[PDB]
Amino acid sequence: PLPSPKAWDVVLCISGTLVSCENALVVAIIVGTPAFRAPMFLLVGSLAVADLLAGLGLVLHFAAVFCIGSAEMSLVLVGVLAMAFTASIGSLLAITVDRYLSLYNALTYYSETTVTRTYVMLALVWGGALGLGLLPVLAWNCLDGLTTCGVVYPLSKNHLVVLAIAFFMVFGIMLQLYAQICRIVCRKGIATLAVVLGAFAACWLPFTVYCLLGDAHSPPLYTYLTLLPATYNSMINPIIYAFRNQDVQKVLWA
Amino acid sequence: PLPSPKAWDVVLCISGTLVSCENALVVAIIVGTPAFRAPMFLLVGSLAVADLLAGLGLVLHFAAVFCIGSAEMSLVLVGVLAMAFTASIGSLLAITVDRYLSLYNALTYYSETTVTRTYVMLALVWGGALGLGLLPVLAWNCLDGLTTCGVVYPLSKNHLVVLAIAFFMVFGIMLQLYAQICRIVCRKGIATLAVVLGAFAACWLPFTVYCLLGDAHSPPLYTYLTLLPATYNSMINPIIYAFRNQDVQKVLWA
Amino acid sequence: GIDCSFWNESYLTGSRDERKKSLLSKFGMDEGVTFMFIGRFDRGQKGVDVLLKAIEILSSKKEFQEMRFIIIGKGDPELEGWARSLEEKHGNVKVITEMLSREFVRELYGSVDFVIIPSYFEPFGLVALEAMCLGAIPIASAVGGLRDIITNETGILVKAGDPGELANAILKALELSRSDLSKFRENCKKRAMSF
Amino acid sequence: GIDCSFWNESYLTGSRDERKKSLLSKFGMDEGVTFMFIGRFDRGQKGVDVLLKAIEILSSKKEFQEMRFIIIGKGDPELEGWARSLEEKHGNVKVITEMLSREFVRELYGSVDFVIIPSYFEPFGLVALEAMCLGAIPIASAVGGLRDIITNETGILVKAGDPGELANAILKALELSRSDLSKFRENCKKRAMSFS
Ligand SMILES: CCCCCCCCCCCC(=O)OC[C@H](COP(=O)(O)OCCN)OC(=O)CCCCCCCCC
Ligand SMILES: CCCCCCCCCCCC(=O)OC[C@H](COP(=O)(O)OCCN)OC(=O)CCCCCCCCC
Ligand SMILES: CCCCCCCCCCCC(=O)OC[C@H](COP(=O)(O)OCCN)OC(=O)CCCCCCCCC
Ligand SMILES: CCCCCCCCCCCC(=O)OC[C@H](COP(=O)(O)OCCN)OC(=O)CCCCCCCCC
Ligand SMILES: CC(C)Oc1cc(Cl)ccc1CNc1cc(-c2ccccc2)nc2ncnn12
Ligand SMILES: CC(C)Oc1cc(Cl)ccc1CNc1cc(-c2ccccc2)nc2ncnn12
Ligand SMILES: CCCCCCCCCCCCCCCCCCCCCCCCO
Ligand SMILES: CCCCCCCCCCCCCCCCCCCCCCCCO
Ligand SMILES: CCCCCCCC/C=C\CCCCCCCC(=O)NCCO
Ligand SMILES: CCCCCCCC/C=C\CCCCCCCC(=O)NCCO
Ligand SMILES: CCCCCCCCCCCCCCCCCCCCO
Ligand SMILES: CCCCCCCCCCCCCCCCCCCCO
Ligand SMILES: CCCCCCCCCCCCCCCCCCCCO
Ligand SMILES: CCCCCCCCCCCCCCCCCCCCO
Ligand SMILES: CCCCCCCCCCCCO
Ligand SMILES: CCCCCCCCCCCCO
Ligand SMILES: CCCCCCCCCCCCO
Ligand SMILES: CCCCCCCCCCCCO
Ligand SMILES: CCCCCCCCCCCCO
Ligand SMILES: CCCCCCCCCCCCO
Ligand SMILES: CCCCCCCCCCCCO
Ligand SMILES: CCCCCCCCCCCCO
Repeated sequence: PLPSPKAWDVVLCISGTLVSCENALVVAIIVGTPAFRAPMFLLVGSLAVADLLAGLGLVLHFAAVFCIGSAEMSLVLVGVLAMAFTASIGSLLAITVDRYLSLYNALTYYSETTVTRTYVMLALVWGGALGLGLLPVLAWNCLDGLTTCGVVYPLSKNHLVVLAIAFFMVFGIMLQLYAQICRIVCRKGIATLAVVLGAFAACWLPFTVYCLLGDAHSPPLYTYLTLLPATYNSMINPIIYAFRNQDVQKVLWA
Repeated sequence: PLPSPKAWDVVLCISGTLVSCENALVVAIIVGTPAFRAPMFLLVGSLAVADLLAGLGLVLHFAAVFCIGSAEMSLVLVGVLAMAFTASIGSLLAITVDRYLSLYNALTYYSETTVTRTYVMLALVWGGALGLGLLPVLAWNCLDGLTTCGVVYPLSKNHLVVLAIAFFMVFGIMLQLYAQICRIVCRKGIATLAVVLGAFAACWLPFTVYCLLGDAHSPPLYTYLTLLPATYNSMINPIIYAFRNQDVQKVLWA
Repeated sequence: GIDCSFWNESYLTGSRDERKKSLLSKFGMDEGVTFMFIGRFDRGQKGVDVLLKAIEILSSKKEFQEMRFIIIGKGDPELEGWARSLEEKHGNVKVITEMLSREFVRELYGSVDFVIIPSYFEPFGLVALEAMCLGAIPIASAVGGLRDIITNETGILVKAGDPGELANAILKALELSRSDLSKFRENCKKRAMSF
Repeated sequence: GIDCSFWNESYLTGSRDERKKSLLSKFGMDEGVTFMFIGRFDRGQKGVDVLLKAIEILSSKKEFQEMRFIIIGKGDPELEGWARSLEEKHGNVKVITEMLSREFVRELYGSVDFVIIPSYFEPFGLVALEAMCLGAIPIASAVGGLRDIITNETGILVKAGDPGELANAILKALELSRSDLSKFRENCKKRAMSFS
């Protein structure tokens, strides 16, 4: 109420609403049709759930700082966004490793060890997301003072550095996974891989790099200006991974 | 008035001496016998040259800042050490890539494309080492007094962060490569792979992590305590990659 | 993946009709449209049984005499015996259980009119691209991987594990004209090389 | 890599002597120590030419009548014709150019005394491990990959591309006794199972 929202917050609430709508549609399609139960669809549904959580968290956070004054709710909803982004970046790695193993294990991928593997990967993704989105609501918080707040106010500075380190470790794995998929494929199938990897790098590098070169005393505009592309990465994930499928399109034209 | 050496400076000087001795032995062995001209031996020789440069740089830097008083000679040697460490890590990555491709490209590895690939890898490794080891000279150093000096005095904070980002990307690539080597092999082989990767990680994560959590005002002791394991890694590389070969050993016994 | 300098029509000397006639004479069958299936034999991954059932269904038709079938593969001895029995029953069917060299495979691709790929799951589909590069019209299941490669203008698409639809597609392809076949071969070559 | 369960002697009911005798009768050769080579034929990667030259050199020896050879592979038609000519010339040589199912390979490994792997280069060596898992004593070139797997107590080592040395190694292995052969087979099984 009192804080008098600023022109850079509405632009983020509307992005949250758009992401929420897109991924709600995708999740409804996946859950409604009982034929979509292969590991590919489980992973692509986990991705959609993560990006729906991120969007709803953005909307609720904007509605809890400028309409319902409450510090507790804002602190709780920052952890939800951290968990949503961590899970949304883990689901991409799970999808890519599934793609590579299906292209490689052409005859072993269709056994019953591809379901145990998928369950293990989902557990790892949604356990890491909760372990690394449990810190704001836990010791590593900067609310009490004397803990050197990071570029995002409630979060600490060690927590954000750990998140950036994990992202750069996981970014390197994707480079090798795509370098292995290129050999199997390899002109029009390399351009698509390049575009899909560029849409991820160009969207997530800005924040994770400013996260290490920034400080609590930096201008507040850079956080908005580098965290907007990260939000827009959850708007193109459904298009790349869900709406480009042909069964999903068939179910959608009804 | 030359500064008085400390205990840690003497420790690093002797470590550099030992590294220089080992890697000089390895390089002499490889360059002596004309039978060692396969790509593996080229990559191992590059690794040995990088480690020898690092050790000689350590010795000369100790001798250039405490005996030959000089402020312009102790700045080139920091760049030399940065280049040596970057080239050492690049050579490790090239060796791992070559091993993986030899275990995978069983029939196409023995061709001319292998030689071309090895030359491309060497060019990339040393070009990157020189590109990321010329920044201390002019592009980025805190000597002027307005560039937010980093944990290592002559270097800058914006340069020691790019180095860490690159290291973590390379570490992720190495994890993926070792995953595909484990799949091809698979408990002696897995145990050896785990030991060889654990040595590298346990030696290089301390510095690269303290490199992001440290300021210019932190105690100077943490520099030496995190930068000593890197020298130890440069010390144990020849044992893992050169002296464990069964062709180098016969020449050693000669 | 696909070697564009290994799979080409340049390495073949004679014309398409001449190579087809020579191959058919070597196999001891008269001139006609020939359909080739190459792959492993098994239960539910490559679906040779689907092709065999489709052939059995078509046997009762009058036009079956105008079709030639070459089946190459290995696996369950029961399926091998079934294929051998089908070969014995009909003179326009041949089975080759031996392993063939890449040169023979490329010659076949350049000789046979249509390549049948009724697999239940084909994540990538090397066989389709290799057959297309030499100008062979495919008839593949509409599963992932094969659907991306084969468009409506470069072949046929059939539902997986539906012998009736496979037989219908074979019958429909039996009536394509020579000019349409040449246009389809050119389109297939363009699509295969584009990837 | 190695299943460690697909390959095992338990899946074969017959004993070593009975299985070997049945296999030799199927190929129409009398009982005796048999050496098997499996792999593609090519100029300088798998090395069937060295084995064929060693066989030709040994042919002039009297003991060559005590050795049986099974050669499985495909490739250059010239080498195939050479192997066929050797098979025709001598009754103790057989060639199988056709492809074989994994069950047939498993049965072979458990029947033939020695498996020859004279490869010029072999980074990993699946063939050696698969043969050892079924108690087959290998005779492999001392190149990378095969050197690590095979020690002094688990087989023989020979210089790459040396027909004379390969023939000498075959002749030396000809004198190994039955008890020593059983001990070597057990050691090979242990090494293959433990090694990953
Ligand atoms: C073949 C038929 C398959 C039947 C269905 C299998 C379920 C697999 C999971 C579906 C995808 C998913 O989004 O998971 C979200 C939940 C959490 O969502 P949260 O509410 O936003 O956050 C709370 C954090 N948990 O996460 C998980 O899946 C947890 C991992 C469980 C995987 C193993 C399930 C065991 C089944 C035997
Ligand atoms: C391939 C990508 C690799 C990713 C590499 C990064 C791993 C991170 C390892 C340690 C850091 C960490 O997780 O924080 C500790 C948490 C935080 O708790 P607290 O605030 O310190 O509590 C103190 C209370 N006073 O500890 C936990 O909560 C335990 C969960 C650890 C989560 C790691 C899961 C990783 C699975 C992939
Ligand atoms: C197979 C036949 C044998 C041919 C042998 C020549 C091939 C190249 C071998 C280089 C191996 C090496 O040890 O690199 C050290 C130098 C750098 O040493 P610096 O003095 O400490 O640092 C100065 C920075 N350059 O490596 C290189 O310079 C990399 C050269 C890249 C080009 C590859 C060779 C091109 C020749 C056709
Ligand atoms: C595979 C994972 C590893 C990936 C490596 C990512 C790092 C790439 C970023 C290079 C940017 C940089 O720091 O350049 C520094 C100098 C410039 O310093 P200046 O601008 O002159 O300072 C101010 C001057 N007044 O760059 C150069 O000199 C140009 C060479 C860039 C070298 C990058 C080679 C990478 C090859 C792998
Ligand atoms: C999700 C997590 C495991 O991702 C990774 C983590 C590390 Cl430390 C290294 C690598 C990867 C992804 N590469 C990978 C994973 C798996 C896999 C098998 C079983 C369960 C789960 C994953 N198998 C694979 N085969 C070839 N790459 N590869
Ligand atoms: C040194 C540098 C190239 O290392 C990498 C860099 C990136 Cl961005 C991604 C990956 C890797 C290493 N993985 C890799 C490299 C090459 C390769 C081919 C030609 C020249 C040089 C290298 N081929 C491969 N095949 C399967 N992985 N793989
Ligand atoms: C302080 C200044 C920092 C500013 C940083 C700004 C960086 C710019 C980021 C821009 C965000 C958008 C990047 C999306 C690119 C992907 C294209 C669309 C792909 C979807 C169709 C693919 C279909 C076939 O695959
Ligand atoms: C306040 C700062 C504190 C941080 C201090 C961190 C210290 C971490 C220890 C790091 C030094 C230990 C290095 C381990 C190497 C182990 C492997 C040995 C391999 C030998 C060859 C085997 C050959 C078969 O392959
Ligand atoms: C197998 C495990 C997978 C782990 C992968 C790790 C990726 C984590 C990287 C990056 C995660 C970045 C998290 C965003 C920071 C918080 C954004 C925010 O707080 N916005 C507040 C609204 O103002
Ligand atoms: C294909 C390209 C490969 C690039 C890999 C990048 C790895 C770089 C990582 C790490 C490099 C760390 C460099 C050490 C910092 C300087 C140490 C120092 O200055 N000591 C001064 C003495 O007091
Ligand atoms: C998948 C394999 C990964 C290997 C392990 C990665 C560990 C590095 C991440 C940071 C560790 C955690 C860094 C320490 C926490 C920072 C604060 C401590 C000091 C308090 O004053
Ligand atoms: C393939 C597509 C890649 C596109 C992205 C390239 C990398 C962007 C770098 C972000 C720079 C991030 C800029 C940081 C701004 C300065 C902060 C200093 C604050 C001091 O207090
Ligand atoms: C290996 C290929 C994958 C793609 C890699 C992209 C590059 C990422 C690192 C960007 C570091 C870029 C950091 C730039 C530092 C900017 C500071 C400017 C001055 C502040 O006042
Ligand atoms: C994976 C195999 C085993 C080896 C793993 C070792 C990894 C340990 C990371 C230590 C981080 C060490 C970072 C310590 C930071 C010190 C405090 C900074 C104070 C700033 O003023
Ligand atoms: C996806 C972004 C769409 C454009 C939103 C523009 C909103 C700007 C509002 C600034 C003034 C307050 O109403
Ligand atoms: C990629 C889409 C970007 C559109 C939103 C950019 C912001 C436009 C409105 C200006 C807000 C600053 O006052
Ligand atoms: C940092 C997390 C790495 C953990 C990897 C776990 C691998 C477990 C193997 C499960 C085997 C399923 O085939
Ligand atoms: C750095 C990217 C590394 C992978 C590029 C590979 C592209 C050419 C491979 C062609 C040969 C297929 O086996
Ligand atoms: C293998 C690592 C050897 C570490 C040697 C450290 C010895 C330091 C003793 C002197 C420290 C100054 O009080
Ligand atoms: C790498 C460890 C072996 C070197 C030990 C040297 C310790 C010297 C510390 C005492 C300083 C004497 O001036
Ligand atoms: C930043 C690193 C970029 C690596 C790209 C290298 C691709 C070159 C392929 C050369 C041909 C290999 O046979
Ligand atoms: C996260 C570590 C990933 C590597 C898993 C590979 C080891 C599991 C057994 C693989 C079975 C052989 O194909």
